[PDB]
Amino acid sequence: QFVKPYNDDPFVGNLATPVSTSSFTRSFLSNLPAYRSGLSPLLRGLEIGMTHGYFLVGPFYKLGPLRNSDVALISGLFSSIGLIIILAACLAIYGVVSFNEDDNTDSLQTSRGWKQFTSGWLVGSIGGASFAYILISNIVFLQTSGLNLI
Amino acid sequence: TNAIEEFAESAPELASRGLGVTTNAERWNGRHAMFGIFAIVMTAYFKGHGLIPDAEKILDVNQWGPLASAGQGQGITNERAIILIAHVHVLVVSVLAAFAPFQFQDTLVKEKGYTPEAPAGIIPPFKTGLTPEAELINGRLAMLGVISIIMASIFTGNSVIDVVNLGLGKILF
Amino acid sequence: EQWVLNPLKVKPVAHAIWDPHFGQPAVKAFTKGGVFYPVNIATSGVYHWWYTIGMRTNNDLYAGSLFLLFLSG
Amino acid sequence: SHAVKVYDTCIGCTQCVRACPCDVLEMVSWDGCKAGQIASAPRTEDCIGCKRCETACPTDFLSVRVYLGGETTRSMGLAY
Amino acid sequence: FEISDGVEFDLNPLVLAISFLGWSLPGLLPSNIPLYGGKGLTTALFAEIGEHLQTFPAPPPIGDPFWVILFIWHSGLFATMIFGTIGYNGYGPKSTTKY
Amino acid sequence: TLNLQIPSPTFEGSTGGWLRAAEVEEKYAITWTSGKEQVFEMPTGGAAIMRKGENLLYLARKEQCLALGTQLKTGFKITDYKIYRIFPSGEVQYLHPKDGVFPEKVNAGRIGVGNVSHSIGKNLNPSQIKFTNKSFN
Amino acid sequence: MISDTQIFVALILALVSLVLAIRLGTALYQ
Amino acid sequence: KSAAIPFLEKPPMLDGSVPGDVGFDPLWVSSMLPDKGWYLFLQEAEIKHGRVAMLAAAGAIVQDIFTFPGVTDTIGNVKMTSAHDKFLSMEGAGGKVATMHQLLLWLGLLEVVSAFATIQMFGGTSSRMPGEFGFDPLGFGKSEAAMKTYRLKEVKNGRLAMIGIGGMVHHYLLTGKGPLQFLGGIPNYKSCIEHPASGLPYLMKAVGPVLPKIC
Amino acid sequence: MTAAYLPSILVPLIGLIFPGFVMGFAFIYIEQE
Ligand code: CLA
Ligand code: CLA
Ligand code: CLA
Ligand SMILES: CC1=C(C#C/C(C)=C/C=C/C(C)=C/C=C/C=C(C)/C=C/C=C(\C)C#CC2=C(C)C[C@@H](O)CC2(C)C)C(C)(C)C[C@H](O)C1
Ligand SMILES: CC1=C(C#C/C(C)=C/C=C/C(C)=C/C=C/C=C(C)/C=C/C=C(\C)C#CC2=C(C)C[C@@H](O)CC2(C)C)C(C)(C)C[C@H](O)C1
Ligand SMILES: CC1=C(C#C/C(C)=C/C=C/C(C)=C/C=C/C=C(C)/C=C/C=C(C)/C=C/C2=C(C)CCCC2(C)C)C(C)(C)C[C@H](O)C1
Ligand SMILES: CC1=C(C#C/C(C)=C/C=C/C(C)=C/C=C/C=C(C)/C=C/C=C(C)/C=C/C2=C(C)CCCC2(C)C)C(C)(C)C[C@H](O)C1
Ligand SMILES: CC1=CCCC(C)(C)[C@H]1/C=C/C(C)=C/C=C/C(C)=C/C=C/C=C(C)/C=C/C=C(C)/C=C/C1=C(C)CCCC1(C)C
Ligand SMILES: CC1=CCCC(C)(C)[C@H]1/C=C/C(C)=C/C=C/C(C)=C/C=C/C=C(C)/C=C/C=C(C)/C=C/C1=C(C)CCCC1(C)C
Repeated sequence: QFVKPYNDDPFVGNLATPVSTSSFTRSFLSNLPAYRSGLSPLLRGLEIGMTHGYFLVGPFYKLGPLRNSDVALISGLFSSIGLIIILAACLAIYGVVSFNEDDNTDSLQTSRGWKQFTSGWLVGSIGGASFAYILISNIVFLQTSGLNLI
Repeated sequence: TNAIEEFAESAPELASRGLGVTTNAERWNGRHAMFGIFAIVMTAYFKGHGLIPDAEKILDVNQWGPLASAGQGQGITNERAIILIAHVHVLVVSVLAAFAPFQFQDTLVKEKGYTPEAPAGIIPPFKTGLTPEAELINGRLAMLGVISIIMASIFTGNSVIDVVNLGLGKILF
Repeated sequence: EQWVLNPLKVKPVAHAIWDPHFGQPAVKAFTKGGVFYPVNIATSGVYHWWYTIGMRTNNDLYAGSLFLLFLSG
Repeated sequence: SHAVKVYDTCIGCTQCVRACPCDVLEMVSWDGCKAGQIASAPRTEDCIGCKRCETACPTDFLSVRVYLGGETTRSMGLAY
Repeated sequence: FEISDGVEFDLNPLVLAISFLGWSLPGLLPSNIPLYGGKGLTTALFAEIGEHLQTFPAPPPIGDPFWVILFIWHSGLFATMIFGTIGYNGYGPKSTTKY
Repeated sequence: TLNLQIPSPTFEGSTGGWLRAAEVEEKYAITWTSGKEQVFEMPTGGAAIMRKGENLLYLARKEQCLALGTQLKTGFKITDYKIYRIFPSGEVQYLHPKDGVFPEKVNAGRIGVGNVSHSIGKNLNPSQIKFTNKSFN
Repeated sequence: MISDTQIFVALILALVSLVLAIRLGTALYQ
Repeated sequence: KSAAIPFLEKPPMLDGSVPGDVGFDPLWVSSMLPDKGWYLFLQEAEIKHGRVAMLAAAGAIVQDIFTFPGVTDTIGNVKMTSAHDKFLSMEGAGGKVATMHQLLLWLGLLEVVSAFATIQMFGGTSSRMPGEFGFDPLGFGKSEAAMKTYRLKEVKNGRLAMIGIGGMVHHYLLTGKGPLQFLGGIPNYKSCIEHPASGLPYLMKAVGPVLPKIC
Repeated sequence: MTAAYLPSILVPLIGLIFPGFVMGFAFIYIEQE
């Protein structure tokens, strides 16, 4: 009843399941930036990088080598920036290798589309890391994970 | 022209994207060398006037990690660290410009079908102004000046900052 | 140069260590050569080899390295 | 693709053809064996290299030999 | 709401309410054991929630009856929720399959 | 020729079916007539019900198609199974029962490919075919 | 005891050898 | 083309229909995102910054003029950003006042609703124009021509206030003086008044070591 | 600028930059038509 063939195609290597083809799943996936409609590859990259560079600062800030120092947050931001640069390089090389120069009109599966996506991802990631750095440096609750209220 | 075409044949990957020995690479390196001569003059001024705080203080290894320790049991000075971070700022600007260039700006990596700029040759036309001829002339001059400054510093034994000061006539400090 | 004086007492150091992962305990533990920086102690015998050959100063070793670079070229 | 070859030793037993999971071997006419048939390998581009043909061969040294050569999607049996 | 590609699901919250009450009303059954105090499971959970809200930032210490009461109450609640959704969707008023 | 309107054996779905490589490179098909509604085993995994009449099935590999054909021929007694290969351009080609008769029995018209005129012992040595274009045959 | 000028001469010879190694690598790759 | 800068190409996005559009965008910021709603988002950002800046400038000046009854008794004689800092110093968990937190709460409700509005405008679903909140009780801009003239006036005064409030804040940080005082004293660095710390202390790091500290 | 700075200047280069650039260029070369 709940599990069925994918797209009514019994011989495709997939099954239609609640996790895979439910209404909530479809809405969530179709509203994520990687799939939302109307966004340019640049805007997709911007949103995704913003979201990712934010979470990156914390692990580095609170568990890095200079975590028990007075420069822990700056060190964390710096290490996030380095990782963001490495991942932007990965994105760029993947784009140049995978996508040939034929023009499919910026569909995120084109050379131009992926270039825009990686540029937006770099900008948004650096911006999000900086925003997280500002918020952590200025709010005590984030520097102590709530152990200021104790 | 012959060297440019031969390089285009030898290394199609770099030349097609504008990297390697190309007019675009010449222009970019001239830009960076001019900015670098300016940076050397500015650091000469700051060091001479003592504007760099705690210049001779050795960074603490306990605070700044093992990275604050230099090669031979030495410590990096606050002045070196400050200048390095000043360079880090422009390096991040560089990465952002390369990956996400301004719409109007020149791009570091050129497209596959881009048309290479005409090789100027011995000297571009002396088009005085904020022109692409003046830019190339001054970039070539700045690169040659960087090489000459380093060579003078090594030969005469003076520092690079000392040589820049001597050449400018000790106006900086 | 300080090994050619008391070769039976001084440990020969191969090269300096620069690892940004070392703690202060490790830097101290690897400063055994009386050189004031962490080092590796050579196990190849190049010290004894060169001393027997006739190398006495660091300039001799440097000139040898220059010549071998020229020969590689 | 793998290079599959047949030799004069064929006796026309056809077991090589029947053992092939793909359709690479087929029986053709011949006069060198009592059965009057010899194995042939027209669709060698579909060969995967399992050597089931080699296993199902009754002649002292095999009449059918598979020499594994360049690999392709079909040779590697990649459904993806 | 589609639970799958084309399968619809009611997702009635009254099922949740009924299952919650079905597990919680029996939970009122008091016990004089130290864990419950004198009270039942649901009442003990409410009391612990209030007591540890009074001391908000500090968590209930390991060994506090709060953790055991929480675990038991939620185990029973989730069991009753599963059974209630099964009853409402398979044995309910509009089910098709004879279960 | 292949008719793309033949129904399919009412399979319930699986994760062993074809993938993007089928849409990009090659997708094989098998068609066969069944006298009744039996239960057979998919080459990808699971059970399926074949229909009374013609049945068309899509797979990713010729070996899967031929394994299904062998199952039909041995387990059941269906031997009218035809195998095709489809490219993204719509270039459906015909492969099994290539000449209309199975390869296990000789048929007039075939040409011997890859046949050699000696025993394996008569092969040349790599030293003899080195720096030359000769073949070890 | 080894001066920076000496280390720099060594680096220059190393760079010349690197250039020649790139040349040989090209000629071998052909 | 750019009228503003007669020697530079107008950016493609600057058609000139937008009020206050004199072709000034040397960095082609309007063209940074290919999405249609990017320029509208930029216009709304300009309007919002101009409005906040206009209110901030008026507040600095009026705070110099007079202060509400009792605020002196509560926060002392602190002025400008130091007043914000003082209120926040008293707004702790064991604190009595919640001035800045109340302001943030209400303005944040307004701002989340405005965030939804600007999202809808950016996506093109809504016909709202940048900076249009439907606030026009006196109906000054009901006429479209009047609306256009008033939009240009609002953007111009908003830009001027954006510059002016930054000037005021930096003058206060340097000299411990509000706008009207700083205007009065010209050799201000002679009559500089004490000022509490900014609350962002690191930003004045280079003022003394690298920069001159005429005081 | 002394030779004692050369380890701190070079080890990060030789160990993070040279490998990164080599890996990127080799990736582009190996996956290229
Ligand atoms: C041999 C070369 C090499 C070098 C020079 C370093 C250097 C470093 N490693 Mg180590 N590392 C190496 C190999 C190396 N690693 C390998 C092979 C591994 C795999 C096992 C690791 C795994 C590893 C881990 C898991 C960690 C380190 C960390 C560190 C840092 C030392 C501790 C500290 O306080 O810094 C930290 C203080 C900082 C301020 C970090 C700033 C780093 C900047 C941003 C680097 C610039 C990156 C650059 C822009 C990227 C260019 C990409 C291009 C090549 C394509 C330092 C950056 C620690 C760290 O914090 O790293 C971030 C750490 O947690 N390394
Ligand atoms: C314009 C100049 C200005 C500057 C430079 C500062 C600077 C500062 N303020 Mg702020 N502040 C300003 C204006 C300014 N303020 C104004 C006009 C107000 C009145 C509204 C306030 C009210 C205010 C308060 C109440 C507090 C500060 C604090 C601070 C400090 C930390 C800020 C920070 O890290 O933010 C980083 C965080 C943000 C920029 C905002 C985060 C937004 C999140 C991510 C979104 C959450 C959405 C949420 C669902 C909203 C629902 C609605 C809700 C309101 C009900 C810092 C000194 C804090 C402090 O401790 O100062 C000593 C503090 O508690 N400020
Ligand atoms: C092949 C011999 C060899 C080896 C194994 C090493 C090893 C080392 N050197 Mg190097 N070095 C060499 C020759 C060699 N060196 C020579 C000839 C010179 C004089 C120009 C130097 C000058 C030098 C300096 C100044 C420093 C090092 C440092 C180091 C250490 C880190 C790597 C580095 O920064 O390299 C950097 C090396 C260079 C910039 C130039 C030399 C590069 C050589 C010639 C490459 C030869 C490649 C080889 C022949 C073939 C590669 C095989 C392939 C399969 C990969 C490490 C212990 C650093 C350190 O931290 O030491 C503790 C350091 O500060 N070396
Ligand atoms: C300074 C600085 C910085 C910097 C920088 C940068 C980017 C510096 C870049 C410097 C560069 C690229 C220098 C290149 C020099 C080339 C020379 C001298 C070629 C000479 C050729 C000759 C003589 C010839 C010739 C020939 C002759 C005779 C005739 C011909 O027919 C044949 C032939 C070709 C053989 C940065 C940005 C890092 C910041 C830092 O704070 C400071
Ligand atoms: C929208 C709307 C309405 C409304 C409304 C409202 C409430 C409108 C409010 C408008 C306001 C408050 C506008 C304020 C503009 C302030 C400026 C331009 C300040 C410039 C300062 C400068 C240049 C400066 C400076 C300075 C510096 C740098 C340093 C100082 O030492 C010196 C100095 C002072 C010279 C109404 C009610 C009509 C109803 C309508 O239906 C809807
Ligand atoms: C201001 C500014 C900036 C800028 C900038 C710019 C545009 C900076 C430009 C800098 C330039 C063009 C520097 C040139 C230096 C040339 C030298 C030292 C030549 C030596 C020649 C020799 C020794 C020749 C010798 C020769 C002679 C005499 C005769 C023949 C033989 C030989 C002996 C070899 C930025 C970008 C940083 C931004 C900033 O916000 C604003
Ligand atoms: C409350 C608070 C604080 C705060 C605060 C606040 C409210 C700080 C506000 C700061 C502001 C508004 C700064 C503005 C700077 C504007 C500049 C530099 C404009 C340059 C314009 C130029 C160059 C124009 C050029 C112009 C252009 C473009 C084109 C041609 C014409 C020309 C004239 C050339 C703190 C920080 C103290 C912290 C504290 O804990 C809490
Ligand atoms: C799945 C599930 C189960 C249980 C409940 C739970 C909530 C945990 C849930 C999981 C939730 C998760 C995983 C939440 C994670 C949230 C994350 C990673 C949010 C990230 C938010 C990022 C933000 C704001 C970034 C802000 C960035 C800004 C302004 C950047 C601005 C800038 C940019 C972009 C470029 C130029 C510079 C400038 C202007 C600074
Ligand atoms: C020091 C100094 C003084 C003043 C002026 C100056 C600007 C020059 C300044 C700066 C100098 C600088 C930056 C020098 C840089 C030194 C460098 C890059 C040294 C590196 C040398 C590397 C070497 C040998 C590598 C040798 C590798 C070899 C054989 C590899 C062999 C091969 C392999 C592995 C594959 C097949 C091909 C081949 C060639 C057989």
